[PDB]
Amino acid sequence: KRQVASGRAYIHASYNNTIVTITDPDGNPITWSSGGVIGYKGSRKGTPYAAQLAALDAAKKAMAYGMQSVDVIVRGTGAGREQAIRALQASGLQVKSIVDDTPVPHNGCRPKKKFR
Amino acid sequence: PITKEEKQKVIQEFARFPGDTGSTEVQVALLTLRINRLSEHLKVHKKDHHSHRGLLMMVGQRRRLLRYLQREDPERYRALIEKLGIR
Amino acid sequence: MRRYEVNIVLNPNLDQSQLALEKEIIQRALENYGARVEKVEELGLRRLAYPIAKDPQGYFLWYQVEMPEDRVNDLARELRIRDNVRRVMVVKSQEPFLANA
Amino acid sequence: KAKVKATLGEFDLRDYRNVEVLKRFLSETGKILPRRRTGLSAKEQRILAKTIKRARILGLLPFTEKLVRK
RNA sequence: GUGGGAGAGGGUGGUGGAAUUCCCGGAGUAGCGGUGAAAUGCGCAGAUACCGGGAGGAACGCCGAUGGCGAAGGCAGCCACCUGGUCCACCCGUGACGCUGAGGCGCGAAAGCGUGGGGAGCAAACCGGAUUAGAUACCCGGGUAGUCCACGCCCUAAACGAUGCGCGCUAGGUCUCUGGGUCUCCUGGGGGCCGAAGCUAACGCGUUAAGCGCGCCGCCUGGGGAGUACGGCCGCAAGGC
Ligand SMILES: [Mg+2]
Ligand SMILES: [Mg+2]
Ligand SMILES: [Mg+2]
Ligand SMILES: [Mg+2]
Ligand SMILES: [Mg+2]
Ligand SMILES: [Mg+2]
Ligand SMILES: [Mg+2]
Ligand SMILES: [Mg+2]
Ligand SMILES: [Mg+2]
Ligand SMILES: [Mg+2]
Ligand SMILES: [Mg+2]
Ligand SMILES: [Mg+2]
Ligand SMILES: [Mg+2]
Ligand SMILES: [Mg+2]
Ligand SMILES: [Mg+2]
Ligand SMILES: [Mg+2]
Ligand SMILES: [Mg+2]
Ligand SMILES: [Mg+2]
Ligand SMILES: [Mg+2]
Ligand SMILES: [Mg+2]
Ligand SMILES: [Mg+2]
Ligand SMILES: [Mg+2]
Ligand SMILES: [Mg+2]
Ligand SMILES: [Mg+2]
Ligand SMILES: [Mg+2]
Ligand SMILES: [Mg+2]
Ligand SMILES: [Mg+2]
Ligand SMILES: [Mg+2]
Ligand SMILES: [Mg+2]
Ligand SMILES: [Mg+2]
Ligand SMILES: [Mg+2]
Ligand SMILES: [Mg+2]
Ligand SMILES: [Mg+2]
Ligand SMILES: [Mg+2]
Ligand SMILES: [Mg+2]
Ligand SMILES: [Mg+2]
Ligand SMILES: [Mg+2]
Ligand SMILES: [Mg+2]
Ligand SMILES: [Mg+2]
Ligand SMILES: [Mg+2]
Ligand SMILES: [Mg+2]
Ligand SMILES: [Mg+2]
Ligand SMILES: [Mg+2]
Ligand SMILES: [Mg+2]
Repeated sequence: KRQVASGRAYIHASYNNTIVTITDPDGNPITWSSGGVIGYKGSRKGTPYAAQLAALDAAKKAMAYGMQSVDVIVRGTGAGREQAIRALQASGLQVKSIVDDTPVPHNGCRPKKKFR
Repeated sequence: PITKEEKQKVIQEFARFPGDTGSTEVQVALLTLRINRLSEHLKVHKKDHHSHRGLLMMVGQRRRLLRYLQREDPERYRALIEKLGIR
Repeated sequence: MRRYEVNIVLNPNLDQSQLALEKEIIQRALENYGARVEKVEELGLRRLAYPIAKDPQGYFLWYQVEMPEDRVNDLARELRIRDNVRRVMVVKSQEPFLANA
Repeated sequence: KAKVKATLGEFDLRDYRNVEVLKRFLSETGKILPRRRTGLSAKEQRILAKTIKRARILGLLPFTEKLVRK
């Protein structure tokens, strides 16, 4: 229903949860997945395993659209963001490249008390 | 700022003999120039306090030289006062 | 009058008439603000490091000038008024500090 | 891997318009390199910073870049 | 005086990028968020994640230091202007013009007050959620004053080096910032660490004295009662001395 076959895979991973989004080369989404997308509910969504399964889900749903190769963009520091990488590699999607994009402020905003 | 020619013309003006740079007359004069400028810059920039401390200090220095000069040679004092427009 | 360097970055998509017009209006700016010109280095198209006004590139001019003190700020203002001038940076001149010498 | 200063000619540390040189004081990311890497001195480094920043304003140099691999 | 410096010292104006929030558009479903685990909360009126565009406020990553400047409070993107202090070299000028300083006057973090603005994030009070003997509390979701700007008050603090200012004298070693020099190094000014003599109840201090001395100012005189009461002065008030 699209026929992309090469594109971008964003892995957004926080300590609480890991979410994956697969998109077309100009950035528009195709599919997505996350800890909650598969079974898990609570803290269980932050485990490396959930990341694995979410990466894998996203890749299955991608290879339905016809996705072959993908450039990876990683954002955040969280349990098994590297597991989402490792999963997303052996998924069968050939990975073109990997980049760590984690956004960082030049010190704009006061953070929450738990962050100081 | 106070450029070199500006400053020189003042030293020329107030020097006792040629070549005199550091006499009491010239110190007071130079000081006075600095003070005036500073006061102009504190007429606006009313919130620049640190500069103002600087002013208090210069003002004080001047008063010291004046008190001295007046102590030693009252004539030169009245002269300097009249010329500068102080007190 | 002190020594300054005026850096002007403007939009790369200009043709002849346009470029010459912005440039001549800049000339007029400096003439009006009492800024004598010494050196002029026009480097033109360069690929910027980050997009400026959604443009991937920029067109560069570098003037060296001597102009009065209080007039610099206002000069910069009347430079930036131009819609096609993307960035202006006016910088007090400095002697060439070297290194590894 | 030795210092940046170590391999370079005599170069204006004050020239914000020269990218071919200043680029070498930035990491993979946009970041200005620590003294340990730059091989500069206190005063030197201190000048290089200002110079770089001026350049970045002019868009000749990155405020930040994106890390490859990792 | 002349000639050189280094610097987040101060004031004014302008400008730059990252990020957060919100608004607009696309693409895209079933959740996101959050915790020890959870729930409140937000999501089918399409959220979260992703791309483009806009608006706004606040704060300046790397550089950055065990660094620098300031009398102190304190000062950190970049640019210009206005301005304070200070270090060095030359040995040029004046000729004791010095030190200190009760009172006075000025400055003085944060919070707080008044009148206007501004308001993104944070967040006293407050409203909710789970913990769980119990919630006024530590954890979670919201959230007002406030935080920001102008002007005018307030005058406190672990305002700390818990060490008043100035001058002279008394081993060195080492790291460092910043000048000068004939730049194995020496010489001057800062910042640190070890240590001579000495000091100290001890801990420690030791050319950045807590050593040896002189000058001047401030202050102390067992605990509790009490920084309370009374009085006075200041303040719009809080409250301060
Ligand atoms: Mg979770
Ligand atoms: Mg494969
Ligand atoms: Mg909140
Ligand atoms: Mg001088
Ligand atoms: Mg400053
Ligand atoms: Mg400023
Ligand atoms: Mg949308
Ligand atoms: Mg639900
Ligand atoms: Mg609901
Ligand atoms: Mg945006
Ligand atoms: Mg708004
Ligand atoms: Mg740091
Ligand atoms: Mg320090
Ligand atoms: Mg302090
Ligand atoms: Mg100055
Ligand atoms: Mg002599
Ligand atoms: Mg004589
Ligand atoms: Mg008394
Ligand atoms: Mg007093
Ligand atoms: Mg106050
Ligand atoms: Mg306040
Ligand atoms: Mg109140
Ligand atoms: Mg108020
Ligand atoms: Mg108000
Ligand atoms: Mg409870
Ligand atoms: Mg809260
Ligand atoms: Mg302290
Ligand atoms: Mg004493
Ligand atoms: Mg030492
Ligand atoms: Mg030295
Ligand atoms: Mg040297
Ligand atoms: Mg020393
Ligand atoms: Mg010791
Ligand atoms: Mg002993
Ligand atoms: Mg003793
Ligand atoms: Mg002993
Ligand atoms: Mg001992
Ligand atoms: Mg002493
Ligand atoms: Mg003692
Ligand atoms: Mg008693
Ligand atoms: Mg009290
Ligand atoms: Mg009373
Ligand atoms: Mg009254
Ligand atoms: Mg009280």
